[PDB]
Amino acid sequence: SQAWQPGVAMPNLYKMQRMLLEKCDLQNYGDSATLPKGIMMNVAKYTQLCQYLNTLTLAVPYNMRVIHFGAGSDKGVAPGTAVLRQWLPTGTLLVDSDLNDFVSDADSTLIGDCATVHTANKWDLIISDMYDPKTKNVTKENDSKEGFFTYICGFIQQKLALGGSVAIKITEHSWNADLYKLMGHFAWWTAFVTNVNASSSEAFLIGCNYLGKPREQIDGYVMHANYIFWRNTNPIQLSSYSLFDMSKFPLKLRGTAVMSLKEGQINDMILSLLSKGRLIIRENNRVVISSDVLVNN
Amino acid sequence: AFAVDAAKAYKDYLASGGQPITNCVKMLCTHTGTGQAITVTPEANMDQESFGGASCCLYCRCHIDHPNPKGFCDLKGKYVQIPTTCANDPVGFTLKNTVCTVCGMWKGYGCSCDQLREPMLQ
Ligand SMILES: Nc1ncnc2c1ncn2[C@@H]1O[C@H](CSCC[C@H](N)C(=O)O)[C@@H](O)[C@H]1O
Ligand code: NA
Ligand SMILES: [Zn+2]
Ligand SMILES: [Zn+2]
Repeated sequence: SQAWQPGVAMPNLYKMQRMLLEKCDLQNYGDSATLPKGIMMNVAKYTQLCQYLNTLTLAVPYNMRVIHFGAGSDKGVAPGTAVLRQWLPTGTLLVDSDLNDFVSDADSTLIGDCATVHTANKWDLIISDMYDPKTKNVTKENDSKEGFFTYICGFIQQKLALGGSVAIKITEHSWNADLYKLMGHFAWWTAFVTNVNASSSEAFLIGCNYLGKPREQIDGYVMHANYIFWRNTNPIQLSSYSLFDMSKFPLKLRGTAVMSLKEGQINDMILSLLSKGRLIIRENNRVVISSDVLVNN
Repeated sequence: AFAVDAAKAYKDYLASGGQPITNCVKMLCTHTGTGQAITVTPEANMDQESFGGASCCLYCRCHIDHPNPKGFCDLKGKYVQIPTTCANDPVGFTLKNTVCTVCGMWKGYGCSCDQLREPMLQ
């Protein structure tokens, strides 16, 4: 039934439970979806993520600004970035970044730790596929991780335009309590599992329409335990079916209004427009980005 | 005057029997597109495969300057349509082929600007 969907979003009732953390043990762990001929797993994964994002109230202004973290692959190319550029309207600005060098279709690419990335502007959409290789090779008590996740939390709170959205990749071991707490700063949020990678604990934490303040207090340690409980009790069938119908794939250019309102002008009417994906609040100054360079002999 | 010629070096490498550059990013699409060579979005028809442009550019992939004063790339940030019979070597195809400046189709693989004037159709 869910097999023809691009994936499965965590039902809302899980967000209201208080589950104890334990191992994520997937029943469909030893399966694989039928990937279309010559299609890389990451092209399939991002295609399903974008197919799901099309069903949400994303703000899509003219001159949209998108930043993609963890865009490089061991292949030296950017499969996810190519899918995002295919999905996003033609006039959308796309910047990507990764610790390792790679060739990209993005307007600009920054190489180095995301912690070295700076920008004077606000963004309308943040996509992260960052994952630390040590998380895999080294297993230990499953506590909140504080490497690139601390940067992402700070980037959301200072560089995301109100009304903007995020899609941050997490796994059983690659997660952060502060990031779950920030999901409460969006009009709505969920954990989305792509059907092509349902055999993995991977999921995208999606924050839809940033409000700049908490609409709900979320305990990150409890919410990750709730996420694992959902993955352990509701098996997701591996499926690549949604990849064969790309007729309605492009993100519709809504032409969402962009206004440079002050923090004292954010009333209940504004929060209501932000919550419907009908408003983006940020200045529209020249987009400037940079990557710090450590200098030493 | 010395100048590295990566284009002829890749052609000679293929002529010898060298494996073509891999990991060109193939995109999912309807295969009901215009069939033009380089487009802002995948435009493959039933006889083509669409790929992310930067991954099919010899200069982008080898991390070397582009052969033109401005150092501009015609593939990066766009999608390149490659005939299915040549999709095993997209970098080689973009090198050895030219886009018609009139119809936007590849010369010898879509461009019909040189065919006879079809007895006019009502
Ligand atoms: N602190 C950090 N800053 C930047 N990139 C990081 C990072 N920690 C991990 N990464 C990157 O996260 C990536 C995870 S794999 C990403 C795959 C890519 N999205 C695709 O489309 O195929 C790796 O390339 C790794 O270098
Ligand atoms: Na597009
Ligand atoms: Zn190039
Ligand atoms: Zn022509």
